Amino acid sequence: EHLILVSQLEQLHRQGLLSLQKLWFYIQPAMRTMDILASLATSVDKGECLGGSTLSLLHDRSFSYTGDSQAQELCLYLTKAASAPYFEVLEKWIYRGIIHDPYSEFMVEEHEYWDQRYTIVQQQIPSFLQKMADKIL
Amino acid sequence: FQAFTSGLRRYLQYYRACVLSTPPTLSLLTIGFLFKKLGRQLRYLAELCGVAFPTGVKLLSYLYQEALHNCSNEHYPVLLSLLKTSCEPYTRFIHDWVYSGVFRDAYGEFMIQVKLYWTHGYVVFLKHIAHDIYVCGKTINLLKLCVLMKRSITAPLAAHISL
Repeated sequence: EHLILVSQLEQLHRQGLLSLQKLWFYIQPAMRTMDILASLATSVDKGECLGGSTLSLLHDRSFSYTGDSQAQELCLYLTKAASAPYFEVLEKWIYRGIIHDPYSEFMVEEHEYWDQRYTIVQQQIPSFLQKMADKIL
Repeated sequence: FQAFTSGLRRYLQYYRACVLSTPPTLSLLTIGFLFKKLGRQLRYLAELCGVAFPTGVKLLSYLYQEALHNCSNEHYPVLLSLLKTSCEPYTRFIHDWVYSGVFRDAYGEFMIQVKLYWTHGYVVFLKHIAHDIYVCGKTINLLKLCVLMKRSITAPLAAHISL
């Protein structure tokens, strides 16, 4: 959607209707969206997050913008999309006992008399399931 | 204070939006006349802030008395849009004892802080509902161990107190 907002300008510029002062107005929204995605891509690079801790961050970076409504409708589109794969194994651990989780990222990992089989992992808790971190296991 | 600070920037951008929009190059005298009915309002906002300053409920009520003091004039919408968002987080605190009962505190902005079990000290908005909120919460916390017409607040509230 940013490769199109630069396509509409390369066509509107042919007709001469695009002065430099006119550019500094049209990109104003594309300067604010690309300034959120370049701040989540910074925290992930600086701090090793994979699995749950990369879903705790997208629930706090979405609460810090509790009064912007132009950068909260965004960070609520990322979290609502970066949590379906995590929530498709949770629907296999609650409604059945099987835990697929090929990459070690789910909150519950199995082992090989039963207090040691399945153990809650502390790092990979989404910090919005923290209240029910016990009823899941 | 943050929300009120976050509500103010929701206004200045409009002031930055109105400028750099209409005039490419107009007469010099046109500028002074155009920015008079609006410019003087900008200087009024200096009397409101400092440029000390209360916080917590003391600020959410101080800004309220600025409404009736200057109601009918052209300063009604701008102050209202501030008060409408300067009380946004405070409603959430109030939205705890009514729905969930998990008291939330950070620095003491709430007017209420935390055998007998009834030592949550308590001691503007209509006092007809003030003391009621104090008891509408302690009941939930006890079951867990076993024109300025304020109608947008009490109407979704009194319907839940009686139940």
